[PDB]
Amino acid sequence: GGGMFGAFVSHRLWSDSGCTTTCITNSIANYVAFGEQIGFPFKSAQVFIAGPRKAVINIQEDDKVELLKMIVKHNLWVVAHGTYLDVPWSRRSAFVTHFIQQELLICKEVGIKGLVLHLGAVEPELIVEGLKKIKPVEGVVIYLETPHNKHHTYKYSTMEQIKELFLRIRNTRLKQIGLCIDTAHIWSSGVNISSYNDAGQWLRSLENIHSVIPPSHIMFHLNDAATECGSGIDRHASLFEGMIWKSYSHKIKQSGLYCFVEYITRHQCPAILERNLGSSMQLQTALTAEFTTLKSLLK
Amino acid sequence: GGGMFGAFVSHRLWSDSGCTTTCITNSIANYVAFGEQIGFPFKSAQVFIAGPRKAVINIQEDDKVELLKMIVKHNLWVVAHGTYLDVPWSRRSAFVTHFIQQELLICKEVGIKGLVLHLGAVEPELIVEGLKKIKPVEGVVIYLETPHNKHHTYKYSTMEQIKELFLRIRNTRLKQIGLCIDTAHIWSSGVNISSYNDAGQWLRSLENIHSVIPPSHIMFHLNDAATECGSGIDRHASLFEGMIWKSYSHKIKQSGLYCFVEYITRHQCPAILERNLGSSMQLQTALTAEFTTLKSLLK
DNA sequence: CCTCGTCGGGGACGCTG
DNA sequence: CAGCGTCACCGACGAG
Ligand SMILES: [Zn+2]
Ligand SMILES: [Zn+2]
Ligand SMILES: [Zn+2]
Ligand SMILES: [Zn+2]
Ligand SMILES: [Zn+2]
Ligand SMILES: [Zn+2]
Repeated sequence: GGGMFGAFVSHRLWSDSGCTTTCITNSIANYVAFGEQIGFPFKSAQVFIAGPRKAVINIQEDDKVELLKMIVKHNLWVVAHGTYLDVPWSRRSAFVTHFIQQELLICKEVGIKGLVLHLGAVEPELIVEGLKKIKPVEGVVIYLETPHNKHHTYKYSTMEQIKELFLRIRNTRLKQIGLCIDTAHIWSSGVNISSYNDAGQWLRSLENIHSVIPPSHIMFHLNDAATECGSGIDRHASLFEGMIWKSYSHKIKQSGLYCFVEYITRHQCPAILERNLGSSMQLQTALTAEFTTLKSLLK
Repeated sequence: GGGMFGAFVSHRLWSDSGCTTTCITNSIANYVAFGEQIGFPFKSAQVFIAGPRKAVINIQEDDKVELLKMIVKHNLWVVAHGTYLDVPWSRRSAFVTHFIQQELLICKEVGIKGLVLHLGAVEPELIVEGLKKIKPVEGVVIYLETPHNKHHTYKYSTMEQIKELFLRIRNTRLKQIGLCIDTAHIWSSGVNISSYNDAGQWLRSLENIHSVIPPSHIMFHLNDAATECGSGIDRHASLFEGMIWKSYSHKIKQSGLYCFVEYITRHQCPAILERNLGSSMQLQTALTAEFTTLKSLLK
């Protein structure tokens, strides 16, 4: 197999109005159907199992059982984005760490392959401190997502900072820790990835530290951005419709995105499209454009 | 007689170099002599009897006796500008109100006809509340000077606010309260008085509330301004040398200043020229220019 | 139970009448 | 003392 492409599945916008106990499983079912209809069978997906605005578990025991069968039936590589309250490097991180411990156990329970956590603009020593309090579970790897700020030293969007972080992780013998790369986050953090060569040099530098972070522990969030490079604002957009790759609307194979797609296919990485909008028709309209553009890129 | 013109007499820049014995009286003598020399006998004067940077009485009992004889000898109309600490409507409204009682009693002791107090950017009732705490002394009237601010609500530079303020004063029947109009203060407070008619309508509006504030209790600070209209900055300048009446350097009888002089001559008001320069040579140079300009205006 | 950014109001400051 | 300009800080507010 090559790359494993997919999108973020909102419970609201994908679950059938008449679900009762297995709502998350139903949202996946319609999501899988949508891909087969548009001619792009998905191999990956991202969902919420909690929050994301409150540290509360959303899934139900009925949904757990049927979700595992749904994932195995369609051979899906699924991660769960943690709630926005998941910051192990905080003051009262005793509740938070236990809450993440719960999410990790559920992911193993239902066949989800990881949990995405946001990185703070904090020194790497504090990050591993919070990570040290988390006892891991097998089969589930914590993915650390690239943050987005403006006037903070620690951005974790340059390779020098990513290496230094994961070097401390490897020196601490911390198991099952990965990296999630959000193109919009590193772009709103100062890293210009518009042209093929600029994304090339960045990805080449990522490959140069594979001993610290191997591509087996790397996933991608393929997002365009409706903001400026270095602004520090998270405003996702559909591919080639935001300020990163809008200029490459009719030369898509010269864009920094195609260089990312080449990396994803080369290292068989997961790629998630996190874009949310007001309506189901609006979302499936944008998703049809993006995934048909990927279909042409993989043709 | 007509108007009573004069200037502010610093008891340093006018007293004999290194004065010790009766300095305020000596400063007046040279000030009177300076007028006789330049051909402009002064009828008014303004001095400090305290501060203005510290709540301490500067005059001495020796100076008191000779100053009274000096004032009567030349028939001078003298006021004392209060220190910058004189705010009866403040937190320390117990100490300040007693300090003013001291200054007020000294003015009667030496023949000074009033004390100038600055108005705050405060509601008018706090002002009369503070003024009600002051037991008056006869023959001495408290003159309230117009302030200078940009963003505060209360400017006391438009006639609508002056009227309600002094209306509040008359309704409380507290005696011996006057008004001091600083052309530079009301100008840096938003009131353009550059042209003859603009000063005309403002002074005309002052005459319209003569039942509330009679011209017998009105004095003037004739200052140009080295700032912009409405800036909120107190920067005095010589007449026709600042940003108010510089445009009327060779058409002085078409300026708003001449309209003020007409008012002063009409109601026999005192007019004080407050100039802060560097040396005695700098000050007496600027004063000769202004007072000779007034000499031509009164010809 | 988290953080980003922005925006807009509050107080601190070393001036100057 | 009470003005101003300047500006950082705290506290709301939508984000994701
Ligand atoms: Zn995220
Ligand atoms: Zn993301
Ligand atoms: Zn994002
Ligand atoms: Zn004054
Ligand atoms: Zn004045
Ligand atoms: Zn002034």
